[PDB]
Amino acid sequence: SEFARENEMDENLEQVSGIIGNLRHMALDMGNEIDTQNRQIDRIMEKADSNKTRIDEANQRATKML
Amino acid sequence: XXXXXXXXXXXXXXARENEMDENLEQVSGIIGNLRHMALDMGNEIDTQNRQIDRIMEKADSNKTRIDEANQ
Amino acid sequence: GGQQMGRGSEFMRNELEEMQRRADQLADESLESTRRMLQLVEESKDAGIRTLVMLDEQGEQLDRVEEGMNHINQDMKEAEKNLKD
Amino acid sequence: XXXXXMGRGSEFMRNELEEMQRRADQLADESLESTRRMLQLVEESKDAGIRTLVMLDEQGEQLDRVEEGMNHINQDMKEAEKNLKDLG
Amino acid sequence: ERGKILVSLMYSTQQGGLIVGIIRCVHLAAMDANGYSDPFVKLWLKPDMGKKAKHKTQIKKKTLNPEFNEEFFYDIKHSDLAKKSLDISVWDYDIGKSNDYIGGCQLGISAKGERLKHWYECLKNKDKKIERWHQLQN
Amino acid sequence: ERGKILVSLMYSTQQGGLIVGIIRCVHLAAMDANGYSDPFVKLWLKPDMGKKAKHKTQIKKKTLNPEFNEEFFYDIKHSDLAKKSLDISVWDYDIGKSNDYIGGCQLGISAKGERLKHWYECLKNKDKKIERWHQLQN
Amino acid sequence: EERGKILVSLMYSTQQGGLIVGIIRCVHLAAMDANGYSDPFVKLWLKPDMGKKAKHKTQIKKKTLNPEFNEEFFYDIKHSDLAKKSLDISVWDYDIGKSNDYIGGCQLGISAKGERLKHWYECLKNKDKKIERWHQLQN
Ligand SMILES: [Ca+2]
Ligand SMILES: [Ca+2]
Ligand SMILES: [Ca+2]
Ligand SMILES: [Ca+2]
Ligand SMILES: [Ca+2]
Ligand SMILES: [Ca+2]
Repeated sequence: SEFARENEMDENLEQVSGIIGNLRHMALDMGNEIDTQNRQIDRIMEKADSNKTRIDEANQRATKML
Repeated sequence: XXXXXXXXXXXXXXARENEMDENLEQVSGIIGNLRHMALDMGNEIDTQNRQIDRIMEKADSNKTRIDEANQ
Repeated sequence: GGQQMGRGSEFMRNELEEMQRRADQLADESLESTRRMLQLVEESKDAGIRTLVMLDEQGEQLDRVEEGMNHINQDMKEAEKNLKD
Repeated sequence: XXXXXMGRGSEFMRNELEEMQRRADQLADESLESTRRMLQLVEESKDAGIRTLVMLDEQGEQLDRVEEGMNHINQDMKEAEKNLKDLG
Repeated sequence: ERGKILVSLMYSTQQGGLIVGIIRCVHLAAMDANGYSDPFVKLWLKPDMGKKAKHKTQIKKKTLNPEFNEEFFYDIKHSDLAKKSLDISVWDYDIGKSNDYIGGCQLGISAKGERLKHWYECLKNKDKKIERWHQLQN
Repeated sequence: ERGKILVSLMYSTQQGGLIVGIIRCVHLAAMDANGYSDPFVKLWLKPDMGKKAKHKTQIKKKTLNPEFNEEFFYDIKHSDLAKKSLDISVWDYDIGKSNDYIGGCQLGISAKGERLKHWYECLKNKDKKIERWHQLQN
Repeated sequence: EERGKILVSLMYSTQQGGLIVGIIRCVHLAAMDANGYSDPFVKLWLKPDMGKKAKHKTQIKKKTLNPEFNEEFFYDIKHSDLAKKSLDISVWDYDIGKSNDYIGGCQLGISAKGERLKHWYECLKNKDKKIERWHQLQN
């Protein structure tokens, strides 16, 4: 008689197919965040190698007084 | 010594720039590891992204076998 | 004029007892399936949120480096222009 | 007679020379600090990337359980219908 | 002796349950003084059929070939009917006293012979009416 | 007889910290002989450093559905908020003896279910109140 | 240097389904007594808070600045669910007449940084593998 616990099945299946869709969204937006950071690292090394040359082309000195 | 002709001498300091070469070497090395992770982070996502689509097929197949069993 | 019932008495009791069990064992597995699917898909959602945190809290670290790289370019140029005479 | 190759040094007057000796250390100290500051920034981004890999591997191994669970459930639902039609 | 009863069992799918059919009895036991009896069939589903499982037929007068021809319904699934057992009893209705026990029969897994064969062929043959003759006794 | 508690979170950029709001509780567990309880809510942020990060509400008298409607503040940067968790505890204030433990709930990155989703939607939505319910456990 | 280092070995066995924390030996510990030595014992804490069975301690060594424990401990947890957790390793000097003196500590987990974080990383990557590394006590 009390088969109202069957509604739990359709309630779980509704959430299973729903959370799975959220997994699809989380994984896609996660890749967009990394692809943005991956193109940011390539932008950091250009500003990092520029600091290295600005140091080597400045830390070369023989103008000292004895 | 005294008043000879044509000579020189070593100041005679019997620096802190070996760090600059050491740090910049460690800086430029770790930046190479930042690309190493970022590329391997993307390969893992693409693996998991295709894995979700593979789960969605088996998730809908289990749903149909439940509906075709519970009438 | 074939034959009367032979070994049919105990056979029928096996076909009826299993029909009671096999019909309800299928319904019990349908209940365990939805529960097992929840305990796995939900736990994978929690792992995806913890990853979204450490990933988004990493992008702010790369922003501190990029903006930190430009802050060093200022102090390097300010030291070169100041070193003239 | 000597010929060198800024050039000064005869009578005591305005220095204007200690600066070029001090301004060189300022550029040198700010250069060492720059190499130190860049090392701190990239090292922290390295650890931050490691803290993200452990989360991707956590979600990856958890996705394996979801995929293996769908296969275990698929086999269990098949054994449910397989034993219902032969024994009944 | 003690009588024989004709019972028709059928599990209806569109109606959703078993259709028990009490048809006719032949040569029932004499439990009165006039030599005849006032019989009526009382079938009971004993395996924990909770609410109202005791269906009774209308009481026939002084008769020797009682033709009930009444059918009864039991709203139960085909799965849970296998673990069931139908007890069919025949009594003699008395005026101002308790009813005498004429005969009785049992159909189900606990039964055997023609009684188990009848309960088996109905669960195997759905939407089919299976009627057989059973012998009544204590 | 565990109950729920309404919690509202928001990161104020003007104030520069976290605004934890305890609104009310529903169907709290009774911890007094009179069937009711004297409930109040404690707050304790994860102490990554050493300082006083405690907050307590006022003590309602004889009620299982209190109505605090209070708010509390924690001066912590948004960047350093993900590395911490908030411990929400409900206690039954006793006068003589020590207080009893009714329910509890932790919100952080190490949490699970809605206890984690609530803490995440605040790290992604700044200057926006996020009020949701949470079930109290042991 | 300063307060010394500790040799810790981490391993996750899938046959057992839990982390195997190993405290091998310590070197150059801080002397917290008046006799010039110390009585060291390592305490392990792997939980953020309410832990029922998460406090593990080694045996107390007698008057030693370079102890050798050679012990292993087991934490029961789900299949590689130690990301959210962080192992806190502490070294103490046992005092009979007063409170124990704190020598040094160590933190292994996602909250860690540098050599301590990398040791926790390589433990979760390679399963059924024993990874050991030295760590400087405190900062
Ligand atoms: Ca009579
Ligand atoms: Ca009579
Ligand atoms: Ca009380
Ligand atoms: Ca009280
Ligand atoms: Ca001492
Ligand atoms: Ca001592």
